[PDB]
Amino acid sequence: GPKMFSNFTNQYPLSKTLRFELKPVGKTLEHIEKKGLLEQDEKRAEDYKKVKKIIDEYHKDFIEEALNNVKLNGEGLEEYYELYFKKNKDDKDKKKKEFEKIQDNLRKQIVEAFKNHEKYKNLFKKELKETVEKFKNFTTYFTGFHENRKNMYSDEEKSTAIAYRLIHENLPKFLDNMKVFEKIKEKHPEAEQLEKTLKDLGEEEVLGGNNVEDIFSLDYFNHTLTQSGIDIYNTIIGGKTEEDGNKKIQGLNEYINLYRQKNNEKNRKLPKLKPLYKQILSDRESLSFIPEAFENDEELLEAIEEFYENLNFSNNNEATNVLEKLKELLSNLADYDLNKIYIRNDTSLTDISQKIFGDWSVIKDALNAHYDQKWLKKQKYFSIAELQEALDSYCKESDESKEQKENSIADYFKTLAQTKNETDKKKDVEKIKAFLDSIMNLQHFVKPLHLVKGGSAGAEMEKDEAFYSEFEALYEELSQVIPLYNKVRNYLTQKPYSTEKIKLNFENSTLLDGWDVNKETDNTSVLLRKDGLYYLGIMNKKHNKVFENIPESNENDKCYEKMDYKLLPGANKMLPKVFFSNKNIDYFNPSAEILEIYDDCHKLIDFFKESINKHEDWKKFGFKFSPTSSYEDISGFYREVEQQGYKISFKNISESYIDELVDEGKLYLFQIYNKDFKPNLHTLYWKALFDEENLKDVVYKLNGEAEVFYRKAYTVDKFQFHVPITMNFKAEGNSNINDEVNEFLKGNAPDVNIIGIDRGERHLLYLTLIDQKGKIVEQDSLKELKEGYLSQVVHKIAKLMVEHNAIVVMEDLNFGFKRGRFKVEKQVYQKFEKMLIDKLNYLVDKDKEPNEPGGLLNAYQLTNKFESFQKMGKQSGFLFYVPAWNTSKIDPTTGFVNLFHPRYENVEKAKEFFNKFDSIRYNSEKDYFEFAFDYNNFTEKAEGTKWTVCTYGERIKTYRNADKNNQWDSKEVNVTEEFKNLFDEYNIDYKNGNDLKEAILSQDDADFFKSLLHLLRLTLQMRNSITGTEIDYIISPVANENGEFFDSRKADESLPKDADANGAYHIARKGLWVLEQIKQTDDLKKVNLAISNKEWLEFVQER
Ligand SMILES: [Mg+2]
Ligand SMILES: [Mg+2]
Repeated sequence: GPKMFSNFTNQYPLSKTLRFELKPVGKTLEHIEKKGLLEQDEKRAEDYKKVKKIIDEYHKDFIEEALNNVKLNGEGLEEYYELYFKKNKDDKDKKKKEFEKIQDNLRKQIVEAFKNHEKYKNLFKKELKETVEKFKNFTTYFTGFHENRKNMYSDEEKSTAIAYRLIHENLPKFLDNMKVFEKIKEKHPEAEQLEKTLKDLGEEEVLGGNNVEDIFSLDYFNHTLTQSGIDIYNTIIGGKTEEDGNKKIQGLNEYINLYRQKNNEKNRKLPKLKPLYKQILSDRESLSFIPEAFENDEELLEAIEEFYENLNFSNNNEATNVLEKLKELLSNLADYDLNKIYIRNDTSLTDISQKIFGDWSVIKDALNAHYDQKWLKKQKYFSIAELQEALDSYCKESDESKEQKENSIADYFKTLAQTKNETDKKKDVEKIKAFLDSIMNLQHFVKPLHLVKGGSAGAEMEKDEAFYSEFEALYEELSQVIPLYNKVRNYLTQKPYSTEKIKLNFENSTLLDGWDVNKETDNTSVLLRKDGLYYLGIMNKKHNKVFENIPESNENDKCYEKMDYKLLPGANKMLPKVFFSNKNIDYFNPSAEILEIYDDCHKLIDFFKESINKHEDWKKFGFKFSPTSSYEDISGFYREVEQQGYKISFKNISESYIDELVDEGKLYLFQIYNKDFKPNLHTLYWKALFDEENLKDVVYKLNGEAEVFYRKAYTVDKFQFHVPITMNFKAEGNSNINDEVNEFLKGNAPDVNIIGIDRGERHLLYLTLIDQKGKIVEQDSLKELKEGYLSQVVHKIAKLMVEHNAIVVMEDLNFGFKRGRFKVEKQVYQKFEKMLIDKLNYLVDKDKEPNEPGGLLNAYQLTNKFESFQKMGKQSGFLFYVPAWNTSKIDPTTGFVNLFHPRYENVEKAKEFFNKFDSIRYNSEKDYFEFAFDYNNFTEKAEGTKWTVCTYGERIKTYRNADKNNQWDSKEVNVTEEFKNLFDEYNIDYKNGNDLKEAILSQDDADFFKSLLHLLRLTLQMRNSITGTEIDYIISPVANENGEFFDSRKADESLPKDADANGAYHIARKGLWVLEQIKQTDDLKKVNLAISNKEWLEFVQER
């Protein structure tokens, strides 16, 4: 259709992965249910699991034997306990680092007795009792498992290290138990429940060789190191089942839980005791007991109760209640200095913005408009004082002239700490989830004040002591939810089934099989079609030769159609392997000193061409080479050998034979079918793989590999099929079409339209297809919600392209700033951009003729591949990029923009600001005030931009942010009448038409200039919207050279009819500058396409 788009048909090969649903046919369901998947691999995996279990048992017994000999005196824990419970590490970092060094020394002492002990294990013998004497072998990756076990033996300060669990994680629990016991030692003065019932019962195996207090001695840590020590500790701390089986002796926790006879306030809030953790503890095997998924609800309840006790505690040894301590500390932020407390620059600044002001973008514009202008020198951490200074002057978009912010950040923190709900204090899943979500909310709220790692991109200047020293130690006690919550997300949400992957490989019909490359047979599968429904034909590895020497039996029987795949892969790597690198080279007789190594290239190509005719199967491809002695470097010729090698032929096979095969069980047959098997593109591509109009000149190629996905739980329900195909297989390597798109854009620009896409404030994305003369032609747009929308707007963009002969001008996120409340998140726009280029990479229309320039066999390729390049222009074919900007505030008729930036400040600045205006006159004939000025005195503009702002009126003003005292209410305000009222109130005359600058420059009242600046900022406010409704129009204060004022409500269809279409019409208008630059350039290989706010403002303003 279009003249330019016709030439962009075969630009570069593309790769896709088709997705289909398979339903088993006949006995296949029963066979896959009973026999399962490939049985040899299942048996190999079972034997591997058995030998791994044997190895794990041997490792566990060796570990226990080695740990049974370690002594405390040699380790040195006796002097380590005092340093551990001295708790002085918090006060000084030197003590903490000394403690860490001592811990490292102790862990080294622990691990140095592991490797060499007990013959260094005999796992090497097990690598070579029936399952270990002989097995499947198959050189499995047992080296990785051995390395993992060695790292588990190591001391790399990881969860796999034994010493990490025994000193870093068990020992704190031991010390906490000691500190509890030294206070509750008198819990059993009668000693009848202490020794008469426990010391003789729980130690029957050792014949009572120890006592209850023996475990409560610091010098007997070595006893609890072994698994038996942990077992006896758990039995003595939480009861034992006993040999009787029904007595169920109560543990220490139950013993202290009977303290309800002391109902006074000093008996409750009892901290639950901490049983010691045990490795290799599970129903079958735990492998050091990583608690990533737990075992049952019992351990989950134990962990939840443990954290609940650790958080609230009992207000002993100072206020240990983290919930109220953190609230008080945050409420104390105002007193602390704000010059050194830091705030994260991440998305948290949005959440702070939404609470203080109600506008999620107030803070983000304030930093990027007043603090700094370059790339802002983006740093990771801000400061409280800098944020307060920036928010103390942010142009006051629409609010009271003076805002009672005071210490806004500190007020926000202290109000959200305790005044947010006043309900911070609190087996069922509902209660646990509510508690975890409340802690999630608290942690997210307190996260901005936290310092991430150390020295993050500099900053990290000397912080205050009295606040940050407390906060860093306080946050870690509360940050423990983030991993623990994961366990809840990992245990309570688990699927009973598992997703398994099978790799398929369609059987090539060439003589390549077995001759040169037979590295991996995988699961060779065939492809069958009967009446238009294609099938998948997986065959068992035991019966690969079923489809060989099949004579079709007799005729007159119904026949399946079977594909005969013929592919020649990797011509450059495979062709010289057969000819003069292996396979009886002396038969072909190349001579010519084997062409040296691998006009010499042309001679080698001629030798290849003449030797191909010698081969029998390779001749059946019908090779049609280019004329001899016309090639580039030999590799290019290989392309032809690879390009003409692929061929698909369909033969007939007896249906009765196939049915007998599927009944026996040698053939897993799955019917390939989508739900509508609405013509999908994937169905269109699949039916074009075996199309007669496609196989004469291949455009779609079946790669050869495929994956089938199922939902094994011994029953299988869901089946999936992933087929990677190659589109535009016989396509020239003309990638990066930018060098050719610009040629046409220079050639025939006067017929090119432009499509502009903007992130609106009301609508997500807004389009505006403008002509070459600035006239709008058509304005549109209004995992399941966002993806469904982005898959519909992309279809409209890709339809307006070919239909209206237009180009697309998008926005570049990482090269600018958007000063507004754009409704599209960064992660949603960055995926719409990906889904737009992917749609324009291979754009095909079903209704078009297959050979038409936009049909199936000739598909538009309008953009290059999705590259991660971050440059100035980044022109992707016909899709241009411009720096992100808030273009909605520009006047389409004359390009006027509000660059005044007036705000209430000291009276001297207000007096000086209004002296720069040329006139403050009052046109009584048309009844509005005319501010005549020039932008040179206000900014660094071109000095030739003399405007005339007229107070036309009918503007919408937003009061404030909260409900009643503050209010989001928006009032339609008559600017002219308000100006007249203000001037009449303060004894100023304007009815005579005289200049009002002298009178304005005389009044010294602070309130008068406040109202004057508020009204002047109202007049220049163009984009004004009623909150919660669809009233959003662009009123223009400046003239139009004919005594007219732009008004989107009264505007015709040539100009934007909405305040959001003005943001998309001024992005499409940026594209016009791109077209003019392309037309007015002479390089076409190094051409600038960077939009700068200076040059484009001159461009629009000459309209
Ligand atoms: Mg925009
Ligand atoms: Mg906009």
